[PDB]
Amino acid sequence: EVTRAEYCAIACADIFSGAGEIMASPMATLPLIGARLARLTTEPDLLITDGEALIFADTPAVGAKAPIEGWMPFRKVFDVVASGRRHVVMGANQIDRHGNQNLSAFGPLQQPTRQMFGVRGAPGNTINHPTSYWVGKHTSRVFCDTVDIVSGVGYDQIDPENPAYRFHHLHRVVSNLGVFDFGGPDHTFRALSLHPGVTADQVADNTSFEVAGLADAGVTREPTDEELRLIREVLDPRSLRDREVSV
Amino acid sequence: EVTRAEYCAIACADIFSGAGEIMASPMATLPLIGARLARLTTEPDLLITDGEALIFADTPAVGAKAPIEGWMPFRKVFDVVASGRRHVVMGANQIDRHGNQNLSAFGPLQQPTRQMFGVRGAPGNTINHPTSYWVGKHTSRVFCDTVDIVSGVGYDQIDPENPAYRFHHLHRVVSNLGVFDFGGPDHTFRALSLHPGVTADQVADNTSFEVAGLADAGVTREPTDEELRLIREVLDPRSLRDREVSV
Amino acid sequence: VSKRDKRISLDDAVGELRSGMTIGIGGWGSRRKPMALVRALLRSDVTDLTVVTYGGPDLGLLCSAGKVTKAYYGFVSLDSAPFYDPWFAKARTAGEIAVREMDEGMVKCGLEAAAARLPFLPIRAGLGSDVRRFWGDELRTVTSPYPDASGKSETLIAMPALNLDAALVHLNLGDKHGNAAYTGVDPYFDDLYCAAAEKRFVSVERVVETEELVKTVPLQNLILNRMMVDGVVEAPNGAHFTLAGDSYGRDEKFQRHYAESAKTPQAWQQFVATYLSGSEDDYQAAVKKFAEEQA
Amino acid sequence: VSKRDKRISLDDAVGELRSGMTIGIGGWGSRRKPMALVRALLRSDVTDLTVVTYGGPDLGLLCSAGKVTKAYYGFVSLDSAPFYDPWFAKARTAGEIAVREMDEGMVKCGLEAAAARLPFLPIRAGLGSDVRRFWGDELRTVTSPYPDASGKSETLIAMPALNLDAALVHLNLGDKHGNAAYTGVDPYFDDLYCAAAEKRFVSVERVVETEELVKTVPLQNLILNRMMVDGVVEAPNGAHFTLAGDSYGRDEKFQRHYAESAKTPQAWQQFVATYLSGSEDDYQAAVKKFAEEQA
Ligand SMILES: C[C@@H]1CCC(O)=C(C(=O)SCCNC(=O)CCNC(=O)[C@H](O)C(C)(C)COP(=O)(O)OP(=O)(O)OC[C@H]2O[C@@H](n3cnc4c(N)ncnc43)[C@H](O)[C@@H]2OP(=O)(O)O)[C@@]12CCC(=O)O2
Ligand SMILES: C[C@@H]1CCC(O)=C(C(=O)SCCNC(=O)CCNC(=O)[C@H](O)C(C)(C)COP(=O)(O)OP(=O)(O)OC[C@H]2O[C@@H](n3cnc4c(N)ncnc43)[C@H](O)[C@@H]2OP(=O)(O)O)[C@@]12CCC(=O)O2
Repeated sequence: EVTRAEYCAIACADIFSGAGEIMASPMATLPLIGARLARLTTEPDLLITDGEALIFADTPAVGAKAPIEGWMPFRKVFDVVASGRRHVVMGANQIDRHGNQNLSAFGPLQQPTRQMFGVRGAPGNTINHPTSYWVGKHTSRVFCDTVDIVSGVGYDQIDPENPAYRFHHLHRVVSNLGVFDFGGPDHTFRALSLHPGVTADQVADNTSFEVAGLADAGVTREPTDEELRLIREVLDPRSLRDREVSV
Repeated sequence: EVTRAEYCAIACADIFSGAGEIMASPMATLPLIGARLARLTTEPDLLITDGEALIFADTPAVGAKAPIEGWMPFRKVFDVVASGRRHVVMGANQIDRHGNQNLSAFGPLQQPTRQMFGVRGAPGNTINHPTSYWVGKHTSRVFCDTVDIVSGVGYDQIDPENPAYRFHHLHRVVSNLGVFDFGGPDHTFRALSLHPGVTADQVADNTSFEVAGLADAGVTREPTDEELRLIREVLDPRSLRDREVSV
Repeated sequence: VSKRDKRISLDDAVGELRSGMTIGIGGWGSRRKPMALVRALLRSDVTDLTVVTYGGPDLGLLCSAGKVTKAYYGFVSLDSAPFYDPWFAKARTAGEIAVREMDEGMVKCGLEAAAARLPFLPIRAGLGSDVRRFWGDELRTVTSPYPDASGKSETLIAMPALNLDAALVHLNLGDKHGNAAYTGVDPYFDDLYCAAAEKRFVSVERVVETEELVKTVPLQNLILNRMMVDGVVEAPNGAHFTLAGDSYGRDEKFQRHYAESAKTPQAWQQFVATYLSGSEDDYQAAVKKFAEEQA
Repeated sequence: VSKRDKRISLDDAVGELRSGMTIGIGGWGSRRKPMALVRALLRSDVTDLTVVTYGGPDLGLLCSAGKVTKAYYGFVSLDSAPFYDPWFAKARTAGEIAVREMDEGMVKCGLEAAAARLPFLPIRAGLGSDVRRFWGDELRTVTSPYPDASGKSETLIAMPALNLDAALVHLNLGDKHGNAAYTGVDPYFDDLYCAAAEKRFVSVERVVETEELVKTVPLQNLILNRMMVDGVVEAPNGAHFTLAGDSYGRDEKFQRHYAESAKTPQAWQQFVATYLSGSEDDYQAAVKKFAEEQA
């Protein structure tokens, strides 16, 4: 028996399949478990940090310390961003059909109706290196037709005549309902798999726009026995993952 | 009785008069004695280094260590250069009437007749902050009509329409014969003082171009008793200064 | 004779600031903010400020006093629940401040341009995002004079220099001349804030003699030299309630109380009466009393 | 499973290089140059190189073997008498190399542009100097899109990115994965050389396990991480005859012998026969014998 959060964990690990020797920067608990799971199975050369300034040598449990292998203060993170050698998994208050993302605020730019973080590193992340998103509660308020403020750059912003845009790449969106990318026609939001027990109607009813390939999307793969052991015993023995994954 | 090298030492100290809280960067023994002499008398807020990577707290004798107050590795020197908060005293293989300077090579750029250092930091120094020169043997081969390679920027290179040039300032040239600046008409090489025993004819015979104000130039000031004590007892007890000052 | 003695009080330092200044504030979010200097700003009549910051409760407290006209920032965060600073949020939803929100890497870039006395530096971050709409014509592009191999020329954001009238930073140790060090895992960007500014004030946990400073920390931790500092303030616990490297962590309980007190007129008058209506010593005594009461 | 084991020999590392490459060489003048890697280049047939460096005897030895077609450098110096490197001087006076000589700050700037994948960075250094004549149309200007306060727009040097096919650097300590540290007072620019390059080779005095590395040096000394290195070479005394931080100083006597031996065909054949006609171990044994004989 595999829980919804465990499917989300292996989907978040799969984000990093083939990533090689780059900095994995997950910004929420499930992507964090996923990145560390990938590092312990098929992507050992990933770099990971303690979320503050230390690069870990070994892969620790959620919230644990581990021996270190290097230094990564915030000023040097911006060097990594500009180098391209990174894959970030951010959260999102809004994501539209072409991948524009908002974590800044709702409403007008100079007088919002609700304030969040501001754009943070989302513009630099999305223009420099692979970016993926995690959404713990897949709803039509998150997956909307138009984001209020573009903090993360989507595919309809790209100027193909200007090579400054050539590093943009939105890899995956993983939610509590399934695995998605922007491989639909015109770089539109596309279903790759639905977690076991999730129906196409459930995704459609909770997405404001049409999801490409939804009717034909298969089911998310089973975790291996090793992956279940690593999730349940090594990385997240307290099941902190369950707190983040809605229904 | 005051030696020629002692007049040169106080002239090199006077380079830094009014410099305030900036990095003094002398590149030869006499300017080094001068900078440290200034720091011990009327410019205590000067920053000085050990010539490698350490900022000195106290002012040591030539070649001596002293307690430190900060770190100044080469990469951070370029930050200081760009900040403008520095006054360098360089040497020179050639200096022309408008202050163009060469320490790179003689002859054609791509096939010189004699190779020296290349331009080093001279272009960045002369475009960013006060720059002065030390010449231990004042001759017509140094003070020439045209330098072979412009490593240090002179006054006839300045574009007054482009504010990128607004920090250029050549403060003094000190030689074994006297003290000079570029305050003559059209920013030309001008005599401020001649060291005791030096005649105008001696300067004229050893400079390829006419020296402004030469006939009216007074004699270099006497060192104070304190300055002589600091030079002879504290900063340069082995008289290393004598080795650099010709006749 | 002697190098300049730069030791001054908190109120002296703010006495050098003027309404209408552009002020950079060091630290990051709820991390090593010069909170004692910010509280001294609150006691003063200095207002109409343009603030450049990686924002946290420093910007929140300034907004609680209506002291901010314009803000340049990469983010605003308390780094712990509820994450969003409630006073910054109120100023935003009321339209009380004009914002030049930008990518976090653009703040670093802009400070670096000012430090080098350059009018701009090129950067990719910002392209294709609503950072362009926050800035309008204040943010322009620049095209490379060198095409790429394919023959296409890149057009990048021209990040303008973030020149500052003043910088306020807090560090762990320093001497009376402005040499100063951080202890802990991150310098943040405090050296860049100082290098970008005309008037530079550093508060430190403890003022020591130069020789004690340089024997206490590695060379690489000596991030301010004397050319980067105009005034030095001795302010123990002067980053409270933000964290401060090896000196102390974040006062999470007190930060939560600050954030909750912003919710109503009533709760804020009481917070102000208890913590912000006297001196730094009064604040420190009240904070200590809070920690004892809430154990 | 396991992180990649990047340990390789000197000749393996040079086996990854190709004639015609643009190669950056770390260190500075006669300071922590990857001299063992340079000697391995001399033993190889790799030639027609474009070299980017703060030049010292590394560039001299490459010029002695005719391996340099084009050189980008801020200076060339032995840092001790006779200061000018005699093999670089011979190549220059013979017109054997095309030079893009530049201000020292421009080298740093160009490496920084490449590290950030930018086509250029603006810089003041170079303006008004014969750096413009060394480069011709390869060095262009860029005008600020923001005029200064007076209404005049600044036109600056657009320093192009110094993109490298490979980088060779020497450091004091590292692990088998490419984490590496300097010990001593200056990192020079070795991190920037690696960040600007496609293929990165670091020689180190000693290879240790990761945990020993991070317990031996402060955090700030860990200047290479695993994303910055493709091959690790264990080369004790591998910077000889340049200095190497806390490991050793410059072999001043031997550097003087190198410089004197360049003066005549005769003296150089003997230097080559004794020091450069065998392996790194042969070189190290011969250098030790020289020091004993010259006491
Ligand atoms: C240094 C580097 C630099 C580079 C880099 O990479 C970094 C970054 O940092 S890059 C930033 C990465 N950071 C993220 O990825 C954070 C993403 N954010 C989250 O993950 C959130 O946690 C969340 C999205 C999951 C939930 O957030 P949320 O709580 O705000 O939203 P939500 O719960 O949905 O409720 C929404 C509420 O609004 C209500 N509403 C909806 N419409 C409206 C409307 N029109 N008007 C008014 N209200 C509205 C709705 O009724 C709910 O109200 P209410 O509930 O009814 O009251 C680094 C790394 C380390 C560092 O330091 O920098
Ligand atoms: C990191 C920072 C970066 C920023 C910064 O700021 C730095 C710098 O570093 S910034 C560089 C500062 N550095 C200097 O300022 C050095 C200046 N140089 C000197 O000071 C020299 O020492 C000298 C000038 C006094 C004498 O040099 P010299 O010996 O070459 O000349 P000279 O003796 O006159 O003989 C001349 C011989 O040529 C012969 N000849 C004359 N015409 C010709 C001709 N047409 N062709 C062929 N030959 C000729 C003549 O017959 C003589 O031949 P010969 O004698 O007959 O054989 C830092 C700081 C620390 C660091 O690391 O970087």
